[PDB]
Amino acid sequence: SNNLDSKVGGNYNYRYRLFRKSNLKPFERDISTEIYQAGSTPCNGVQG
Amino acid sequence: VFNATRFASVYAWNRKRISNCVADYSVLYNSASFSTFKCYGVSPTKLN
Repeated sequence: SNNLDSKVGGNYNYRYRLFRKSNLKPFERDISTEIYQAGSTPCNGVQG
Repeated sequence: VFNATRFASVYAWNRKRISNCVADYSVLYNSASFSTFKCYGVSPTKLN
């Protein structure tokens, strides 16, 4: 659809989950935005 | 290593090759013996 969906510098109507603490099961929709914790530093629900 | 008495100079900075042993980085992380500790690409828990 590049001739259509592509808008200027970006299209924000389509978003994705970049990081997750575990693997999501098939046929399941998880909208949780909870901050992903890669290391041992506590995230406290915020970036860091 | 970081608690050793003397170090090499910066321009002379020394690289010690260490291999074939076991090490626990979770205790060194919780030992509170360091001023600053940061990892890139691998968390301190994943090291063990």
